[PDB]
Amino acid sequence: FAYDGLKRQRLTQPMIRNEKGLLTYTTWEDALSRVAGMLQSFQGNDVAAIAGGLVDAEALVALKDLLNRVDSDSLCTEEVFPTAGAGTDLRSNYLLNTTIAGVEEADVILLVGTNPRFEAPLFNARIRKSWLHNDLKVALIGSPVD
Amino acid sequence: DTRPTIRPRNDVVHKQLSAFGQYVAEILPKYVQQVQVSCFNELEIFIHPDGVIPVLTFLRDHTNAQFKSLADLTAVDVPTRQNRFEIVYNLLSLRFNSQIRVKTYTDELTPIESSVTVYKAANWYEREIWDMFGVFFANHPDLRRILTGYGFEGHPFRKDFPLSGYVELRYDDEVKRVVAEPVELAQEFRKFDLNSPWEAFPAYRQPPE
Amino acid sequence: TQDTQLIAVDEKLDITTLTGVPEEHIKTRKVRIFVPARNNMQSGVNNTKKWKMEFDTRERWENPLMGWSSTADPLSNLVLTFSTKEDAVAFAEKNGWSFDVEERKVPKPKSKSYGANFSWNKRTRVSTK
Amino acid sequence: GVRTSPTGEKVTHTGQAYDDGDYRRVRFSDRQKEVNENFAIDLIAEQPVSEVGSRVISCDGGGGALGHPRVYINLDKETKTGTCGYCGLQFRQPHH
Amino acid sequence: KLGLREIRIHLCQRSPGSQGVRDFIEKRYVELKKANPDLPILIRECSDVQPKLWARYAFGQEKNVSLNNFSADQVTRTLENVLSGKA
Amino acid sequence: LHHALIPHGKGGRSSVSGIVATVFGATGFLGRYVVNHLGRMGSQVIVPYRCEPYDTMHLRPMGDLGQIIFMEWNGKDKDSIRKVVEHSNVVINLVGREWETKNFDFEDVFVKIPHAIAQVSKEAGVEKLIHISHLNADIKSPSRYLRSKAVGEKEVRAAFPEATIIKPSDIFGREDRFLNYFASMRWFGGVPLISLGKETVKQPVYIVDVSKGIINAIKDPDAKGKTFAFVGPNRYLLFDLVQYIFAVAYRPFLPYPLPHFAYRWVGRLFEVSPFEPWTTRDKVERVHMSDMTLPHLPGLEDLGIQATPLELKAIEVLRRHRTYRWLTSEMEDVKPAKTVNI
Amino acid sequence: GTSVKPIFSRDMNEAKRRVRELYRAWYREVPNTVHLFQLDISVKQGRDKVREMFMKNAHVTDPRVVDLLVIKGKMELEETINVWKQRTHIMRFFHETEAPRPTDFLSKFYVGHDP
Amino acid sequence: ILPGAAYTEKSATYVNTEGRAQQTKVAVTPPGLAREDWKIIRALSEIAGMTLPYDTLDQVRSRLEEVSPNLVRYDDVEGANYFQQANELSKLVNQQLLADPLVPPQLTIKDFYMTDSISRASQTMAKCVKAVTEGIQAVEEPSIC
Ligand SMILES: NC(=O)C1=CN([C@@H]2O[C@H](COP(=O)(O)OP(=O)(O)OC[C@H]3O[C@@H](n4cnc5c(N)ncnc54)[C@H](OP(=O)(O)O)[C@@H]3O)[C@@H](O)[C@H]2O)C=CC1
Ligand SMILES: [Zn+2]
Repeated sequence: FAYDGLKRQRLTQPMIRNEKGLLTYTTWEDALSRVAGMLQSFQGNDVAAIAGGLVDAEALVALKDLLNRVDSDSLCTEEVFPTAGAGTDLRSNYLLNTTIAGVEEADVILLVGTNPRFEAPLFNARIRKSWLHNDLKVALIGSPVD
Repeated sequence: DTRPTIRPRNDVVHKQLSAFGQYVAEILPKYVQQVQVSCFNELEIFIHPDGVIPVLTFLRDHTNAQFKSLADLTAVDVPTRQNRFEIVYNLLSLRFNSQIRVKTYTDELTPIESSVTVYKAANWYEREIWDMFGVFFANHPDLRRILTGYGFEGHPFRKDFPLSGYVELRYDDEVKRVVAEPVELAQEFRKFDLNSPWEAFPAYRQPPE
Repeated sequence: TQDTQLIAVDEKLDITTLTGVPEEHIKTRKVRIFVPARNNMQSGVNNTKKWKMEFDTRERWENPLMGWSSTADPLSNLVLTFSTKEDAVAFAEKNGWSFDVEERKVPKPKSKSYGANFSWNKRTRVSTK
Repeated sequence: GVRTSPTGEKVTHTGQAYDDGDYRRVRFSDRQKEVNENFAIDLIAEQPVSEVGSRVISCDGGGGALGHPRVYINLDKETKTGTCGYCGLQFRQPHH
Repeated sequence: KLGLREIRIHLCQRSPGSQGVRDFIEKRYVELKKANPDLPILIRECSDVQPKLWARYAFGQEKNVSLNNFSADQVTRTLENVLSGKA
Repeated sequence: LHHALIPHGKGGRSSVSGIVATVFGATGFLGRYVVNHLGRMGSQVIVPYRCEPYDTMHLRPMGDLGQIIFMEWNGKDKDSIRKVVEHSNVVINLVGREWETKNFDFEDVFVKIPHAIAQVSKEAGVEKLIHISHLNADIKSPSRYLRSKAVGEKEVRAAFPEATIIKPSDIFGREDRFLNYFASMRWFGGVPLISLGKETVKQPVYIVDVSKGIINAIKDPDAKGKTFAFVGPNRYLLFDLVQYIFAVAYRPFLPYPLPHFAYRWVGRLFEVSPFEPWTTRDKVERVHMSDMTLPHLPGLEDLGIQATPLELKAIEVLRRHRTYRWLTSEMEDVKPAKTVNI
Repeated sequence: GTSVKPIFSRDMNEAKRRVRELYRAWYREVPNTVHLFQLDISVKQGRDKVREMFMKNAHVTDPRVVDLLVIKGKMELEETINVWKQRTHIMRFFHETEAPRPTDFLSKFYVGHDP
Repeated sequence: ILPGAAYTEKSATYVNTEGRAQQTKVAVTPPGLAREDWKIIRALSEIAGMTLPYDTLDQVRSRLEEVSPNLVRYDDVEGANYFQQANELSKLVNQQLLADPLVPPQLTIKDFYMTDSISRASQTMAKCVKAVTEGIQAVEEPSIC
């Protein structure tokens, strides 16, 4: 029940700031020219991009290449993951390695500081499914939740 | 009657048609691939595409067949098959008041010998199969578009062809002419997905593969 | 087989010039070979036994007069059916259409047992009927 | 009831009225915006709620074959009146 | 300045052609990261991938280097010139 | 842009373009052609008219159903213009008349009516107004047509500062009263050029070029306030132009020098007619003015449209005038009239 | 399997021969269309269009395909000869009323959401 | 405020938490003048001069393969390895745990609904948070029809 979210408060036409700083509708050409000029003038580490949460993968690589060509390696993300040590270098450091389907095989699960019921409802459903038949034992390290 | 709604079934006609199917199969084993009689007493002979001229001629000239009227000649396009085009001949014998079906197969770029020599009625029919589907019939007196407009690009009855086509017509005053433009419908054809997800007929249940 | 000086035409079959499809609608489109998923509203699988080929959805605007779903994509409501994946991809390559075939998902065979509803040691024992 | 939008366009029962800054209103000048004054939303409101003396009641819309398919409404909740889903007529138990 | 912006090692999991690369990433990697604890050395692996090395330089420049059938010492050597060839 | 003016579709008939426009005087020459282009891209046209609705029938089949809307309007009635331009992005002014009717002089249809159109369009809130004048527009030209056009241009510029002003030189087309005029001059004996027509230089522009220029100027975001001049690619000597016109028509050519005052008398005699005045004093004058070259003014090529030479699109105009004898001769049979270099 | 029936020609060279003679017929014809059909395009302006139509499907290499378009072009020539096509039918080859379409990515992005 | 395209209005690659990279297909076109995100970035790069190489969706997918070959193996879990190396690199910082308890940001149904932009802009999730927050009196309606 979130498809209605894609019917309200949408951005349809490009907006630019006018002489009062008020957002006004403009053609794609004007806004793209403004952004292109600002990218051309300011270069180096003064250029940055904070990728969102619902973005795709194609746009991420496009933005990464665009900001790399202006020598900007300040591509950040809203979420914070510990970059100390291996960080993103090793994939298994930031992956649910044994897959969602593997939950139905494990015998002991230790969830640390998580509420999978809301953070990942299908993952919690899989944990419950394994809990029913396989008699898997759960242990929580975070705050008590339902 | 015990079956006031079920259509009556005739078995004598079934036996006669099966006997004639075996007769035709024995007469021309070179081309007759498979013969079958439907439940509603219609006999179909599936032949190799090379047997178009011979088999028809036999069915037209044999004393025991005497099929001297090409009722209908058509094609059915099944994209999932290798040779998608499936040419169908419907013949009627006025002496034995019986209808027969001779069905052959052919892909997009394989020619079929024109049956105009045997059935002179086929001359127009063949053109239609050429125009609607694209099956080229060699040794034809004149192959041309028969239904589509002049300069049409494509074969409309092919499954891989939109029912609205690609080009619509209009009158342009700038050129004072009936010009052709890319198709653009005011209301798109609403494609209805009406198909029950529950198996209808247990008899025609394809075995799993 | 066919004794008419039967010629080797090894190079792959292509009727892109024999279909009448315009320039635009033959490479910028992307067909999709897939087995349709069962409608989760229902519980019948008779619609998940034939492969289907379809074309990417394009612009669908509103008619200014009445508000219809006007479109300019002829290959929008055209969906082909195929008995097997290989035949569907053969059709896609034959007509020169870019594809991306998805494998056929199959429901994994479960293990049902009425007795488990009334188990004595396990947690599958139901609390209601 | 049909009422007038600030531009001057009458709103239909579906709440449809072209915006002031909408060019489509050009179609209505020298013509009229065809609307139906008899609003079904209002017309069904003043129909009296029948005091049915049974737990459930069958409604066919009146006229048998002339009406809608016959449906049975359960009049058990005292806080609401059972309303037929086809014609909108209400029913109520006699004070339970 | 081409200050060795990023390294991307794309090795296959199972094929023997990437075997040497595996040995490298098995042993000669922890000390590599200890040497320069700023380099985004990427070890994004995939099935059926010829072992390759991408060296993204500054201003968006890349030079792919094949690592097919290389040894652990071979991969080590073919990488040391890359991170030592920049000032 | 409004929620319904966002461009949609692929430029076909049933595509939302966002060029909701009013074309005053659409029932005639370019007024038709412009609408066609406006109809082709899918723009809602609010074509006003004063003539019989039957004469607007050819206006009907160039727009998708619901796009083209016809309204009654009167030149001397501000309320009518306000009704027609109330909901429109652009207002194109194509009102004109080669003669002076009893109830409408040149000033009325080139100053008064454009003044009302521009003032009402500015009051309503339209964003573009494309006004059309003549290239040879001068406040001191003997013909009242060009003088009235000049004062009308000044007034329109004053009322609508950002109004695009387009000054076509001479439109030739299937119904042009410029090539058909010379072709029809065969009935009255020979063709009576003033001073043999060896001093007038004319630069004719194709009708399709002008209409496409109007459309591009509407689409161009920089045409506001500018004053374009739409001219053909070549400059023809008037005698050579008539030579080409009669060669493509294959009618006999009988040039005849004629004193200016006698031709003025002929123009008055033709003006007497209570119907379509075949020739007027203004008409015989204008065919004798040269096309004033204005290099400073921006041209069609700036809008992105290449002028089509008269030779390629002369067979369309004059194929009707040919008798049965040369009715099928090709376009390359007659060699292009020599042109004085620009 | 790899070897299948031929349509008319038994090699690419014979298919090119048929293409050559079809182009012969079209090139000889063109001015007759210009005059008879009362066309307004120049003679060369039709001959180059014949050339462009031939060059469009110049990438095909399956012989049977080449014979197929040889027959189709022969049919179009047949229609053009005995005034079976009309002025509008012939003029469709020169897409006149169609607005020019853009080729660069930037204009397509500016104009709509299409490939 | 260059308007982008949504997940229902684009064919794009998303990777779940297990590493599997799936792709969403276009169902509706972007509203108004909005366009695809990658197309917007590529057009901006062209305008600014530093034009990106990829000009089609397949080209962008090829570039994605160039950066990471496991972003194109659709519906294929590419198992990662080398946990020992990551652990060895991890045992160098010696960062000290704090005393604040590990409290998840969402601990009730009320926090589940309105999380992202689409959910926040939606109205049914507003009715849901209303239903869960105050009580049962906010969900009365004529459901007889
Ligand atoms: N070579 C040329 O002809 C050139 C012309 N122009 C200008 O282009 C414009 C259009 O030219 P063209 O289309 O050839 O002209 P036409 O005479 O063919 O058409 C003129 C249009 O103006 C309308 N009109 C004229 N007077 C009035 C009036 N008093 N009230 C209402 N409507 C009126 C006419 O209505 P109706 O049809 O009912 O009479 C018609 O729609 C004119 O301004 C003209 O001066 C500019 C450069 C060159
Ligand atoms: Zn009822």
